[PDB]
Amino acid sequence: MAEMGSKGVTAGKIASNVQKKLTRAQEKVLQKLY
Repeated sequence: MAEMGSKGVTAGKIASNVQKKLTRAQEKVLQKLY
């Protein structure tokens, strides 16, 4: 554990955000195959 001030609350938002882009990639590749 630690302080996790504006570091975890901020950088944590980017992680979740980029995650969406990865999930979108998965659904998009299906367009190439299927």
